[PDB]
Amino acid sequence: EDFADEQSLVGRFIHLLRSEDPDQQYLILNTARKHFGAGGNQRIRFTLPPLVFAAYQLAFRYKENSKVDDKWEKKCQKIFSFAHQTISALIKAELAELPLRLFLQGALAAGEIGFENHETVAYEFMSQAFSLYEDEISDSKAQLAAITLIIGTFERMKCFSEENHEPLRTQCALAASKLLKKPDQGRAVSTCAHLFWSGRNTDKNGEELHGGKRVMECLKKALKIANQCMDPSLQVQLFIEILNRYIYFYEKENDAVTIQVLNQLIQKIREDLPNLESSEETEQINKHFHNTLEHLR
Amino acid sequence: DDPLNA
Amino acid sequence: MLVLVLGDLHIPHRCNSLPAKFKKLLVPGKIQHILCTGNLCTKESYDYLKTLAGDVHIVRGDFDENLNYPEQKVVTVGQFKIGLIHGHQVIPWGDMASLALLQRQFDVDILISGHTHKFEAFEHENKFYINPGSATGAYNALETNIIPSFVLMDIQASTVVTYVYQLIGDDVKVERIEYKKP
Repeated sequence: EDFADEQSLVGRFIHLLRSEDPDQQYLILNTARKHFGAGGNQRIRFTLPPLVFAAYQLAFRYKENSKVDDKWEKKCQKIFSFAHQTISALIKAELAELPLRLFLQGALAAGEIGFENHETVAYEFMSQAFSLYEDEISDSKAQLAAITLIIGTFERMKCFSEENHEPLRTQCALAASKLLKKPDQGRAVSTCAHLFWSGRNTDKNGEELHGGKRVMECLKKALKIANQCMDPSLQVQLFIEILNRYIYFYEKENDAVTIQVLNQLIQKIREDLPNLESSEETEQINKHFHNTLEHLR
Repeated sequence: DDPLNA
Repeated sequence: MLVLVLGDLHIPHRCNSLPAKFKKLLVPGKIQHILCTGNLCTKESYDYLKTLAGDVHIVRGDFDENLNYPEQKVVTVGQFKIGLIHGHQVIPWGDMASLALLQRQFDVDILISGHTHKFEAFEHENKFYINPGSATGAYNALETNIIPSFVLMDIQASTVVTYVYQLIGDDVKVERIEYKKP
């Protein structure tokens, strides 16, 4: 069957390809996609993604042969251009969820390898994932799942200079504060606080940013969205989530998080929590706030 | 001594 | 009661099958429960897991095509309330404080996360945390020396014994970590 036969046709062709030395592996992946590209749209959903991951593995293999092969940085540029074309072939087949996640894996590998002109490759792969998120995704729980991968992937990056880190940093916050629903907005904005704290650029000698004020601006903006929410259950459920987010930075020695901010929120939750329906949902919301208070003690 | 250990 | 903990196979995206010695050990009729962190990423691996045990729990990974899998799951095995989540929702990835934050949310004695593709098993704040790693030893952009590994839990009343299985070269090597509930 076309779906399953193709999933396991490349799966074998990747395990059988590890026998190939790095210089020959590229020559084959190039004829593999030429063979697997003739299948069509509904087919290439399952053959091309393994070739892209085999491309990322190949670029790491060239970095092992760095002191043996001095043309290894040009080869890495050629592979990521191969992956960019292989993932772009999936976009013409009217796909978005999978190519976005493949573009995120490519920016991660490029920043980890460190070949010459890798910051540009990692930026193009990240900006391409944003293009698929903006132009091709519009479902609140699918958007939330897509932007939390972009943020979590961007959080682990450390290869961008400040002139490239700042546009991506403010792009994640802009797209998060503009989600479809208020509860999903509150989660995504509060998740963006890790970008300003534990995100690394190449100007700090590899150190974390620790932007304490910007960390609060997200949480203050996350509480604003929480007030204008839609369900007193979801409203308080978001109030307790943001509370634990303050506790995270509080224990990570963030100066801008003071115990006054915490007590303001536990009292706000104490007021609205009895005003909920008796349900399985609010029983778990009760236990969640009980655990949060038990951790602070 | 894991329970499998074949 | 004994549980199998594994995930992040990434078949066929990054691998094709488990190592030869893993397929020999994993055979039906011997394990009661299976908790999967996600990223299978197809039915071909699901149906293989359903034949290893009757009760199989799977959460959704970042590359799983099946939406029917839940984002997270909390299941009880004996005395231990266990929480299951893939771990791509835990920002920063593999962060300790972010994982304990979720342990407060689920209110679980043991928390299972898997995105790192790195095996971890330890106690923190009198609470236990598992990461089985990639059972296939799949590719990860942030870690270059992936050891194919899974985890077997031996639960008895108020005590759990976790066995980590690792493919180091050709050999399968096992270590043991024990945790008792306070």
